[PDB]
Amino acid sequence: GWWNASDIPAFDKSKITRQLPLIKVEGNRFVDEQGKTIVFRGVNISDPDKIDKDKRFSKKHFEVIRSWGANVVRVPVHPRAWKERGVKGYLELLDQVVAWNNELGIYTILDWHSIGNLKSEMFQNNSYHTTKGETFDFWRRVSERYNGINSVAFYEIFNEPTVFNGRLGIATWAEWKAINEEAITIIQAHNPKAIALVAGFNWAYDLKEAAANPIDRQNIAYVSHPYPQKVGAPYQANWERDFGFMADKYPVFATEIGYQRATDKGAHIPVIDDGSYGPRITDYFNSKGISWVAWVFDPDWSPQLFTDYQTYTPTMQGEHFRKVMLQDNK
Repeated sequence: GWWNASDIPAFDKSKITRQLPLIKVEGNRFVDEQGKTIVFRGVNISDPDKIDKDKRFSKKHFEVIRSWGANVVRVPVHPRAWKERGVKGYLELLDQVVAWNNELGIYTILDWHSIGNLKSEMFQNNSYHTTKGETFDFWRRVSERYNGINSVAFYEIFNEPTVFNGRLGIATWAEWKAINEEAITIIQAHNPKAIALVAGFNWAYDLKEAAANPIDRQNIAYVSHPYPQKVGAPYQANWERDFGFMADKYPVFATEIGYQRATDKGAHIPVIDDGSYGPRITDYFNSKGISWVAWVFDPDWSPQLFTDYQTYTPTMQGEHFRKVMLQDNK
């Protein structure tokens, strides 16, 4: 696969005609280069490999995102699509997403979208399977190719670390910290402005162990994926204990949030909720200045933000997150 690729052309610079403001981390916030705080609220697209097989891979899908008010889009690269298109075929799609977002004024998070315990090579299922060699190779190639484009601002090293109570083996936070430090050294040696987003365990929900022993690099932020059934009621005090307290010292990006009713298409734990989670969590994130990205701007993967590609009509969570982005993004 990745170890057999070559003759990969460089990013075509004529696809881009403007530079967005450079974002950096200062203490617990993201800031632009006048020092103004920016909070990002946007959406995950489905994998570009899926949008292309649906024949919807065109700038007009991303213009609909811009009309919902998003100021960031997260792109979940699944290791299985990266192997099946191959490095050169997948970078053809990824370079077009980066150029479309850039021309629309929207920042990109590149997400290596695997779930499980990368150190022992045990994953939630065979679709997320990858290795440390392939993961570091992916980060080396994208940090080198998008270096210099300020709109590719965030590199989310590995979507959802989890050992599932031991079913996926053993990984301490100390060992996971050393792997993310090495991934961050690779990215910052190619792209000195990159901000890396690092996650903890329990499917990227917990930041308590990270706070006790933080990553030893600069320009980084921490992730949480506080879906509605990760914890029960008093929700805000449980969220604050598990990850929101970290937002007093480092920026926290909740790179997946989302919810739908028990009877909705593909509904599964932990995304099931009656509807009060949406206002409760975006108010909680406004109280703490936490950035977030809703999952997922697709009509098939669950929970859906819209019902079909003919109309892009928002679902129940889609209507709430779109209203909050149009109102609160600055």
